[PDB]
Amino acid sequence: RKPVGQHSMLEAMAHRLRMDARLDYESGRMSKDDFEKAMAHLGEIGYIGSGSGENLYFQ
Amino acid sequence: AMTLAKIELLKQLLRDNEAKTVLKQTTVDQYNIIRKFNTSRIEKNPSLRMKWAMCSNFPLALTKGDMANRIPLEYKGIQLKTNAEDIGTKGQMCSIAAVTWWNTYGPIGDTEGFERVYESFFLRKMRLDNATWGRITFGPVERVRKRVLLNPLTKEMPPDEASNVIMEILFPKEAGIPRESTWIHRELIKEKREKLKGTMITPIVLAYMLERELVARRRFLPVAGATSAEFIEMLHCLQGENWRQIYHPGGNKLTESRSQSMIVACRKIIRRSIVASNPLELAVEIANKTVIDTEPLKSCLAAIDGGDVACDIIRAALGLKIRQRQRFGRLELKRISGRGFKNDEEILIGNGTIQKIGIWDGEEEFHVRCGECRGILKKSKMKLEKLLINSAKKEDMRDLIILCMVFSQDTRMFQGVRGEINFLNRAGQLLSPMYQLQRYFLNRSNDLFDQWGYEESPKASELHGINESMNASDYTLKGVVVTRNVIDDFSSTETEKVSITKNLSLIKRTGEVIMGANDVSELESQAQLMITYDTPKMWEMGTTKELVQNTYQWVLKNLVTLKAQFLLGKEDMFQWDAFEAFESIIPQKMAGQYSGFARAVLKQMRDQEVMKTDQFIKLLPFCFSPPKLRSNGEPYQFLKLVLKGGGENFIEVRKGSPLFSYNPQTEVLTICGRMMSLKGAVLAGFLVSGKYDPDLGDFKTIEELEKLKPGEKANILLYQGKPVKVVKRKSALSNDISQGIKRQRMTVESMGWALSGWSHP
Amino acid sequence: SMDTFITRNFQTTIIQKAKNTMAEFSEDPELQPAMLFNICVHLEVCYVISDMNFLDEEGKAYTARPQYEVIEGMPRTIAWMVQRSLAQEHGIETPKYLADLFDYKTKRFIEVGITKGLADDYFWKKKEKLGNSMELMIFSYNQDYSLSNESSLDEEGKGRVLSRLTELQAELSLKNLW
Repeated sequence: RKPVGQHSMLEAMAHRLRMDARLDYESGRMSKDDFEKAMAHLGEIGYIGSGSGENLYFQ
Repeated sequence: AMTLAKIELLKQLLRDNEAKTVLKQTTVDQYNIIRKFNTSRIEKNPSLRMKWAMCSNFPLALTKGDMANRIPLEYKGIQLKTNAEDIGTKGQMCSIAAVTWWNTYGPIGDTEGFERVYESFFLRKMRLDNATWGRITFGPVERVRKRVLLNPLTKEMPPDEASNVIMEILFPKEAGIPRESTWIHRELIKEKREKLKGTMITPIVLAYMLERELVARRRFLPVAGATSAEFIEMLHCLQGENWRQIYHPGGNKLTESRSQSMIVACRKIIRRSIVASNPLELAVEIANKTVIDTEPLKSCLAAIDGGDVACDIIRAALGLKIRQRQRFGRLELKRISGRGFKNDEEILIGNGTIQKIGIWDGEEEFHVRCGECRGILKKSKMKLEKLLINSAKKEDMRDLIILCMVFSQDTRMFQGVRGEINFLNRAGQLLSPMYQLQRYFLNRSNDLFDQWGYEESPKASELHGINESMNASDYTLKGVVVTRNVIDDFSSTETEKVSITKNLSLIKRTGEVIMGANDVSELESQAQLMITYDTPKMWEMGTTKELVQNTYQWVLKNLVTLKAQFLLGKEDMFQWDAFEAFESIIPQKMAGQYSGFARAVLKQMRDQEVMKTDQFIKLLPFCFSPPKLRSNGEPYQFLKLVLKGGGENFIEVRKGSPLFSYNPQTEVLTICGRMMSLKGAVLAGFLVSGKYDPDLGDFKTIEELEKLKPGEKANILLYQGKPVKVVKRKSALSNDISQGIKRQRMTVESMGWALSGWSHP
Repeated sequence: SMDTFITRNFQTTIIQKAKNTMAEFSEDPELQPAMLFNICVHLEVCYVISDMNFLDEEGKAYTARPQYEVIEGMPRTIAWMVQRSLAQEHGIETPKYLADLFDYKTKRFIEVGITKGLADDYFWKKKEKLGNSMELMIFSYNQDYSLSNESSLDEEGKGRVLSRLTELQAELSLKNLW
């Protein structure tokens, strides 16, 4: 199915991978630790996906 | 679970700044562009390139992975694959031997379900093995270049519909919209689901293999005789230009199955609906609630692009395209040029009567067909300027010439009428002027050809003329010509939307009509798939015994209703729709007498006596017709009630008979050899949280839903195309909403209080 | 005539405020029933989300200081006074457009969305005009829904909305107006 959407590829993959984890926590595939991992990891991906230049690495 | 592993990989792509700007800038729309993106040059002559590369060392490209590494570097002095890593993928390549080695010494894979995945191919082998091969016959065959189905399907659908089926099979979360005429293949979906479960083959392939057995592959081919897919697949072997070959397949009966039944089903819906007033309103109410096997008729007529005429009439009544074509009785016409104005005029005809006809004005041309013969027409205002036909069956060559001369409205046709022409249809209604002329000239053909006259034949190599007797001649009929060259099939690819009249005639958007109710074929046959008419009126078109069945079956279902009206004692209970059909098997000479008898017996059971359940059912169907009593005023009396057919078809009043018998001790009611015993709020739990989810299992019924705990999910099939997730209750809306407003009105009053500068608490 | 269908299924207070909304846009109510209906639904759903969801005196959700605060269905002159007062009280930036609901627990502003088809697709057409200012809540008539993970709408309320939406979708398709 050729997918349709004016929004960004990343922007979608973020929103999708969120919900996959949401469902996988409720149904009982991922635990709280693996879920908050994802929500944290994705949190970053959001900040990465709304910048304008560098990836802003840290120390 | 995979979920988390995706996120990690996404983050690892966002480290690379080039891939970051791809996913940031490029759109979901543009995904379809960037996937096809490559560098390279598409090199001409791939067959040359293949032979060249296959001779080289390492022509193949290999995907990296754990399975790639189980292939060794060498094997007995042979280089299988190469190390030389490309910097981009960190990836590899291999040689022709690498594949051969894998098939020899490689690991075992889970090839379970493979048969069920590629089932559509395996059914072709099933057809070849079990098929018996008949005799061969050398003879010249005229091959009609027809539009035909190439490959047989599990269930025919359009691409638009089949996709949303395929989605709910393989990708149930991403499918999205719950469509009306899509899910109802829940039998097929739930069947495919469980079959394609254990396998771990790439989805993209599964989808393609579903599409091969749900989508029509229709191309043009030179065909003769049988026009069914399971034949067509073998056509290369079945026939050639100068020979033939008989063949009988695996023999499970497909394609024709629905095509044949759909024809009959529609035709029979017509014959019943024509008679009674407002045929449209009945044709709709019937066809809505008709069924073929399991599918409602709507989805069959829409999905399959075949049909005859009745199909297209029923299609138009419900509301779908039919096909851009024009029909006149047996004649078919496709417009190739010109456009005309049907304009009313008073017309004198040969016998000497004035008929009010519409006259087609203007230059026109038509591709025309009738039966086995096909040809081309050119006409003008009340004049057949030219006609052409092909050497075929003489019965149909004749009919084609006649029917063209009718619709051409040639003055020579009108002058050739002799005698009166008051023709009627089945319902007893006057046929319109031209539909009348049709049947006259088909019957009395010779009166026309004398009035027409003759002219010279055209001297062109592959042409010759014809005469009254439909034989070769140097004389020819004025305009008509015959040709040796074989002509194209019917051919009507494009489709169009159409409106319908009260009398089941189809109107094109312009104003003219194309498909009339009178244009159907009378020829009947039996349905291959098992039809079921849930409506009462169509019981008529069963048999004698099976009508006695469906009537008494309807009485047993609605006993509570009929038995309640009995106590009241009015004459509206006798006039139900079910009993109107039961009067079709009672001879007309006797019907009203039986009713006068039956009404008098059921009156007697109300006044002087108590209820007797078995006799009340036995006698109620006979009470439809008006009561014909004796001369003195009292009713006729009987012992047995005879029905159509005779012999065994009769109901005994006193006790037992073949069609009807009641045993009072055990209380068993036999109806035509079928035993039937006579012994004797939750929709508030309707909170819709989500959609069809396989985790919750099969569609649960009412009994199990009460036993579920408060605050728990479940699957329910609600009504008319709704497969949805549901949760159990755990107030009732109206009072909730008003309370939400009172909390808003609270907030508002304080903010106004604030605008002056005060507070509430 | 959909004007009757609205007067039967929606309550008196829903309709009055739905007209008051269209009065501030400077448009005619009776000559455009198509828009007024969605405004009643949109307005109804915005209440429904609040209605049952309470918060207890410490700070937890249960069924019976509510959890949400309703903005949609008030006058502009007050709505902005409300929104601006909420943002500066709880200490966040004031949204540039006017929101529908405000979360007391999350301390966030919410924009409710009603669609016919895909909830996912309508979600994105809000994103393009709101960036990530408000929490979106997309509900569809044909049983689809898109919500945030951090949002605090329980399975109970999601039902109330989606059931009511389909209940109206069935009553529209029954009397031919869908």
